[PDB]
Amino acid sequence: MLTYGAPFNFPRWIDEHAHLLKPPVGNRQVWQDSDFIVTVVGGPNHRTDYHDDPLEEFFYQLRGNAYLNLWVDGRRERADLKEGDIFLLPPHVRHSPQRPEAGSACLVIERQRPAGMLDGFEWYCDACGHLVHRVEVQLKSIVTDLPPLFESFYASEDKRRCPHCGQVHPGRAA
Ligand SMILES: [Cu+2]
Ligand SMILES: [Fe+2]
Repeated sequence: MLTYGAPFNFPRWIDEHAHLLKPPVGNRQVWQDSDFIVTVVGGPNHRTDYHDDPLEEFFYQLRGNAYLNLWVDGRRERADLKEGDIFLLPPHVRHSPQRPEAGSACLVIERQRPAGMLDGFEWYCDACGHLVHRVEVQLKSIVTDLPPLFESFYASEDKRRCPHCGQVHPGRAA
């Protein structure tokens, strides 16, 4: 059977879910329980964590502009997602997506991670650049598995404390 239902008009679906593509929800997964995890991410949203995904992430910035803060070759770099851009991020490249614009919309496609293949989430020192804290997670569901991880980082000066220079990372807003 068509487990995932019939085709349907995507711009209309994005319009209809506009209330969810802004704070505090910010994103909406299109189909549930599929191998391909297909999400539309709105804005505005800024964040300070970097994602270490053990699989690739595809992006197609449909509306508005965004950008990814990256580590590439041990160096801080930015990949702009201008409206209309597509991009494929290889495994493990660290990214912290920034989505400044309201009414923006990006198609993001990932794969379910198999048992034993973990995601990392991590934060780096604004002053010296050293890794501050990393947590590895078996990501089964974004909505229950991820916000407590971030919240536990923001609530602890210990987790936020740079082991190189001792500066305490700011937590939620940079
Ligand atoms: Cu990611
Ligand atoms: Fe530091």
